[PDB]
Amino acid sequence: AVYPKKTHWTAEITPNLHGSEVVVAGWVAHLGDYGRVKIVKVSDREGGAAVPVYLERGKTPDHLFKVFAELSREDVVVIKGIVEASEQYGSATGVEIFPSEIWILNKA
Amino acid sequence: KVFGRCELAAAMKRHGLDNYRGYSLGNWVCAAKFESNFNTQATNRNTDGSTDYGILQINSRWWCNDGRTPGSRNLCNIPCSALLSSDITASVNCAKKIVSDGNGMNAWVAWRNRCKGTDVQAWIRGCRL
Repeated sequence: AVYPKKTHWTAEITPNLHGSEVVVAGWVAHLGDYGRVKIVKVSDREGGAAVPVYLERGKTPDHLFKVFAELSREDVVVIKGIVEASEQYGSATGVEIFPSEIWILNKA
Repeated sequence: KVFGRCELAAAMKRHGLDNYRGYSLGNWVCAAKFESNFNTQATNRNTDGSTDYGILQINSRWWCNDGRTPGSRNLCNIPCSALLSSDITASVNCAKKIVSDGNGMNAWVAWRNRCKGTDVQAWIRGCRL
């Protein structure tokens, strides 16, 4: 019931938030399904950050994989999860979010 | 086929993986070790109806076609059976598409869990490349 309030803009998600729970809200900038790893990148500013939210079999609750499957590029989502400081491909930004909740506000 | 470590390193190097998307060759060798134990015939069925195939455990939902996974996209345009042979060409061609998808080698859970942040170049030590 009722999506939680955004605590941070995607640009504010930095390695110094490591271990903190955050809520980000914005649109699906990118989807990657590699089997055991699925990654949804969320942006909330044009030309902005695209924070990767990582789903990993064995780690992420199963029910969130069912929600990932309903996702499309440009859907508006709200995601609650824990920040993890870690090297990203092609970015100096260095963060991912391990999700505990994924809400789909609406389906662009 | 079960590859030797140096033997797989040389074959990956001939296939252009050293520094492919900025990933040095030991990354690829370390990934194969933890994904397949260097066994080209490795096949692992997941609870979600997809299966992972070959030396780099490529998944049947998006990447190869095994004819039995719902929502199959076949982005590498290859049947999954091609990924089980003694020769790594097909697995490599498909891994290059996966590593270019926009998340680098974070697409392989065993690379995240066992390779990332470790001495990856140790995987090619003593190999005559």
